Amino acid sequence: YIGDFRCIQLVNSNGANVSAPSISTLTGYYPVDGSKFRNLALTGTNSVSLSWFQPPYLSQFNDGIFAKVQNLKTSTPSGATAYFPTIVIGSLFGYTSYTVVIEPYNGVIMASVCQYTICQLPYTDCKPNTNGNKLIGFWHTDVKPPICVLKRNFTLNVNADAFYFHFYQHGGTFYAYYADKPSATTFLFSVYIGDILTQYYVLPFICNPTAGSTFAPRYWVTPLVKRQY
Amino acid sequence: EVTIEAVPPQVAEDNNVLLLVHNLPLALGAFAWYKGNTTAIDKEIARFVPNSNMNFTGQAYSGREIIYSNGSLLFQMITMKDMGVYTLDMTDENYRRTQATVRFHVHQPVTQPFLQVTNTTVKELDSVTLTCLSNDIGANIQWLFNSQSLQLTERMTLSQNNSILRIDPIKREDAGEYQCEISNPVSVRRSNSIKLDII
Ligand SMILES: *[C@@H]1O[C@H](CO)[C@@H](O[C@@H]2O[C@H](CO)[C@@H](O)[C@H](O)[C@H]2NC(C)=O)[C@H](O)[C@H]1NC(C)=O
Ligand SMILES: *[C@@H]1O[C@H](CO)[C@@H](O)[C@H](O)[C@H]1NC(C)=O
Ligand SMILES: *[C@@H]1O[C@H](CO)[C@@H](O)[C@H](O)[C@H]1NC(C)=O
Ligand SMILES: *[C@@H]1O[C@H](CO)[C@@H](O)[C@H](O)[C@H]1NC(C)=O
Repeated sequence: YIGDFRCIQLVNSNGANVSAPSISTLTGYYPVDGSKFRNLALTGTNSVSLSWFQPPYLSQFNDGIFAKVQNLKTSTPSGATAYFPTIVIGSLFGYTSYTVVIEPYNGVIMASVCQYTICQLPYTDCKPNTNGNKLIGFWHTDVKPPICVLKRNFTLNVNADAFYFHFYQHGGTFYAYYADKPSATTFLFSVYIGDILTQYYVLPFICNPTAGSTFAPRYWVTPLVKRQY
Repeated sequence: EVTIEAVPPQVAEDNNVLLLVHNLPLALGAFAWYKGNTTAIDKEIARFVPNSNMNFTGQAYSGREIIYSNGSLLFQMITMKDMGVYTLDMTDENYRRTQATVRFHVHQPVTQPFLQVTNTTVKELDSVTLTCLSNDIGANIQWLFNSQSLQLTERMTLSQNNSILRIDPIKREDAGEYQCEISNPVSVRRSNSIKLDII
């Protein structure tokens, strides 16, 4: 589940199998020639599924990833505030180590890097609502506010087909790029980290889409490769 | 402190069992029920979130189990597979006391055994063999003589784990009505009687 804390969560669990991720269509980072992306977005209405929270979904971080993620703004219900799945980069996911969190809310990309107590079954809702229960937790619980080294909001292009992220790390420094079109790239943020990130995860996005609606979260990611000359 | 009591401890197939909890902590974050001696999330049956008055299911949920706000869990149609230990886990803020467990046992009601005889009208100073025959492997086998427990004695032998009763010399004081009965922590049935007239 990598993630040690047992969160108290508003979601059912089942032991169903899950189809393998479905395939696409000096120092330099790129994706390979005829590379093939895999969709890691998972979705439920009601329950999460325990097999969601292990490999191949929990994936090796290596030399980074290039990702493109559908904007589900328009297929979410009325009050919804998260328009696409949150991703989580880190190592052991414990209070002993830094985890990058990139989570949209409304018009913003909430970026943060902290020592999070991440859940066993971390997830995200398109329209999260707790009937005033502070004990409840979705993807983390921290009774103490954790040491962060970056908590910064960035602006999201609310009306835009798909977003394009690049995440890598060199000399301990994580680098984040964003765009809303494939013709451009814009520096998001970068921060130095004491650990080195070895794993990543796209949290299951659960949502009650309204009417006869194809709720198709997609989070396609290919890896990056390193090369020094 | 929190104890837990199976009502009943011995349940017949296709009957209900209530894991009755005395006596929950009054302000809990959540509490859950698990299959067996464990709090492994894959053995979680159902779960309750007290502040949200909402219940949730887990991998071990079979569809015939109800969790109550008061800690208790209701099984509906027990199957031999349901029999075992069950673990109640209680989470406060944010410490969890694993440390209610309960064990219950399920059994099939026994069917009527059949009593078999060599001669029904056996002669004095000759052996009789009585055989209690049933379709109840794993039932207990008791012998009856005139409705009361049969007195063991010295010249009686019981073999095949109480299946066959043998009495070599039958003195006149062995005349009467013989039955076997198979028991089972949830059922008792008595065999057809057999009447030895030692002539
Ligand atoms: C906790 O709730 C359960 C379910 O309501 C109670 O179990 C019942 O006991 C009542 C008497 O209070 C009986 O009328 C019912 O027959 C029992 N439940 C059945 C048939 O499932 C339990 O006693 C409650 N009280 C506690 C734990 O103190
Ligand atoms: C990010 O967005 C949310 C929107 O409610 C806000 O509460 C929070 O303060 C923002 N973070 C920063 C660093 O401004
Ligand atoms: C579960 O196992 C532990 C092992 O030490 C024991 O203390 C406990 O009594 C067990 N539960 C039972 C037997 O119901
Ligand atoms: C949960 O609560 C509802 C509402 O009282 C009830 O109908 C349902 O049977 C309960 N489910 C479980 C699995 O306990």
